[PDB]
Amino acid sequence: RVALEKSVSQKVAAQYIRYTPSQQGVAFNSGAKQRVIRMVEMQKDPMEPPRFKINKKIPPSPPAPVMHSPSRKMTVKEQQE
Amino acid sequence: NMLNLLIHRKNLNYLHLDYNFNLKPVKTLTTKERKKSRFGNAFHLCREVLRLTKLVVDSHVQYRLGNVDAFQLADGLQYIFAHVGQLTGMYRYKYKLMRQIRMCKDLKHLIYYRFNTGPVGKGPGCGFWAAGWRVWLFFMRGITPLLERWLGNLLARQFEGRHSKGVAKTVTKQRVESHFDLELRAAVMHDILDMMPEGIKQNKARTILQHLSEAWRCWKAN
Amino acid sequence: QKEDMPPEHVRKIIRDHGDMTNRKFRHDKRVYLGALKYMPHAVLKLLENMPMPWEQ
Amino acid sequence: WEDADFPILCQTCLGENPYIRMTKEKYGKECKICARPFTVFRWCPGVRMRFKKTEVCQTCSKLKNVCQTCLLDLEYGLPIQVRDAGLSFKDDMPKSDVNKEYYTQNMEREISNSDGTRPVGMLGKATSTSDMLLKLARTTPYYKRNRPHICSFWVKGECKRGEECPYRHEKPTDPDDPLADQNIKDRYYGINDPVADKLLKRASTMPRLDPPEDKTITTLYVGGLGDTITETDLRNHFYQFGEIRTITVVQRQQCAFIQFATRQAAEVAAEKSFNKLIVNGRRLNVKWGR
RNA sequence: GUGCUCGCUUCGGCAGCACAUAUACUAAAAUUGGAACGAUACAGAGAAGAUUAGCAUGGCCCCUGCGCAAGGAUGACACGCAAAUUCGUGAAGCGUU
RNA sequence: CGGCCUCCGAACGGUAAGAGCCUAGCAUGUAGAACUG
Ligand SMILES: O=P(O)(O)O[C@H]1[C@@H](OP(=O)(O)O)[C@@H](OP(=O)(O)O)[C@@H](OP(=O)(O)O)[C@@H](OP(=O)(O)O)[C@H]1OP(=O)(O)O
Ligand SMILES: [Mg+2]
Ligand SMILES: [Mg+2]
Ligand SMILES: [Mg+2]
Repeated sequence: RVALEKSVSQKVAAQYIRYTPSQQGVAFNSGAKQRVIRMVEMQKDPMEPPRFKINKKIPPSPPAPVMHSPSRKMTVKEQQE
Repeated sequence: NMLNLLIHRKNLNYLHLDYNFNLKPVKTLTTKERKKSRFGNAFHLCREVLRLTKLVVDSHVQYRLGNVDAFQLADGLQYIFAHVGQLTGMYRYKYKLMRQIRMCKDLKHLIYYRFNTGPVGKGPGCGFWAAGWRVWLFFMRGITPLLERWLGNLLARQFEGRHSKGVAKTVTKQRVESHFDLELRAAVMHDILDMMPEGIKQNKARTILQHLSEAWRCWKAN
Repeated sequence: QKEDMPPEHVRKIIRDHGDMTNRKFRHDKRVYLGALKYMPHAVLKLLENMPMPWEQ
Repeated sequence: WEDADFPILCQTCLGENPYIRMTKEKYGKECKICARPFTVFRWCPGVRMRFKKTEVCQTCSKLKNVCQTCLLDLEYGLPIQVRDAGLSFKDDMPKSDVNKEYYTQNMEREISNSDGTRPVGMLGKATSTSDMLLKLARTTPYYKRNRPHICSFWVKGECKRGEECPYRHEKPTDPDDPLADQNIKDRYYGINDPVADKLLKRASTMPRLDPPEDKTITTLYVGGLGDTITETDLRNHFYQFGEIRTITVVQRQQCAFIQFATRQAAEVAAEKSFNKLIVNGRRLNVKWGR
């Protein structure tokens, strides 16, 4: 219920982080293996139109294995009936 | 400036929006031009709404330049509001307006009848514009959301593009027979030609459908 | 709070832009266009604040 | 579209200060390659350095593992062509438009099946780290990546803005240097990259141990040992690399000869030791004896 | 920079304490490249004998329109179509002689 | 002493469709730039 509630309201409508480069290399930095950064959200202008042209027009799940039956072929009797 | 940006972004250099908000072709247009340069009721409604506000603003610009008068400014505003019909031309893109047009005419008759009773004669100078002004402010209370949605649509078609992927058009009155057959023959294909198969390679469905078509012609001809 | 500007700020801005044909601005172009969708609201707010014939 | 946490790019492209200023703009732009609209981050790398911006689709960046703003690899900082060819990599990067859209989509689905640690696809299974690429890496930070442009105004004399010029008031490189034409597509696909091509002519100027003629000459001459080199220590050095057929340490030469029983052992050992052999801190030189 | 210290202390500076704290696609620029339904010029209209009304399907084809309506030469293009298949090729296995 | 008074206009639907070439427009304002005994 609440998930669909979210999605229905959706389709009707600075905080901090810690980063470990993994290329850290004590000579690369000033020497801190952890960086602290505040991410902030840039403001959008209300007076501005849709940005980029999404009119464009175009790799699904793995193919299910056919737990099928074996086919047993066609007599000439049936192939004429 | 907004209406010009739109025109010239559409590249219609053979059209010209003048300063009283009339859109005029500058030469004669070939066919491909006449087609690419048609505008819709959203553009024309925004035009004529802006045309009415310009007429009101310029009545005031004259009074402020010293040209007319307080009494003639009032009488002229009352003229504008009783005669929005033949000053602008909004009704061609929303004929429902003639209801506001008839309202403002009725109020004109009421007010003139009560105004010109005694010594005062049937000349121009009656300006009591609160009435017709009210009427067009309610008109705009309503039309403002309509035009916001319509103009959002037009701009978003201008800036993203025209989406034809998932149109989902309805079945209306002209597509009724074609749709009946589209569906009859989809159903025929499903039904027999893959639930009674052992036409194993191809079930010659394109020939069973020819038999269906000939059966219908034979029914019709008896 | 948000404090108000002197009138010449906007008067100058608009006078400068004139009619957007000069190439200097040319990004306003698309924002200018995007503000069209709100133009029937500016007209309604303008006309309901009309100045009432006993005032100059 | 993508909506993510932060950009992955070279610490050189990050900048000098331990505290960073990064602003998030959701769906801000379309990839220069993928054209998929992705959230862009903007960072001020240093005082009077040009502000950096996340410059490619998150999927396009997780694919090839480069600086999502500097275009250089995240491991050594090598351009796609050079890094790949030195890793012995021949990748089938999509260039078609329709196949490119489909490819970046499927690759975003694969990165969705991925867990954010290793570069997705083949880009990881070539992880035999190449010393040519390692030595081709800039071991110190190249913060010149953020030096401002040239101001045509001061380039004709006209920049009366003072030091407030958003461009470096330096004499412009006369365009002819092929280091000026690196379009995003060229630098991304690693095709017709002339900076990396100069890097390749460099790597051809970089000295390796050229092999001698006689297929019986398995004598590797070691130079620069000192008196602190031990015979058994040099044996332990060239030991797992194959069969050392004989040890002859000339103290009056501060040199030696390691005779090998396997030509492959001798060749691969010398090549692995070229200018990199460090025993007791000595800069040991491998050669082929005469 | 404003101010206060029964500040050094005159009316100068200096001191100290209080308050005041980080904008920016840094660019007037410089390149870089598609298009304009414009000429031109060629080119030049579905169904069977002729003249012709259309409504659809399909898909990396679009245009005008608020448009889930309507229109654009029935908007245009769809134009080899393959295929298994009536009998044999050979190939390879599993059993029989 | 009862009265009784509509309608007002615009678009599509007819003057084709193109392939090409030519040349301003229109978009970017970028990324990154050499290494020794
Ligand atoms: O000019 P119009 O739009 O035709 O309106 C006029 C007019 O009003 P305006 O002053 O607003 O123009 C008259 O009123 P006066 O100015 O002459 O006082 C007059 O009405 P009266 O004769 O009752 O004054 C006349 O009516 P008619 O059709 O009899 O000429 C008619 O008003 P309508 O809207 O009724 O036509
Ligand atoms: Mg149609
Ligand atoms: Mg059609
Ligand atoms: Mg027609």
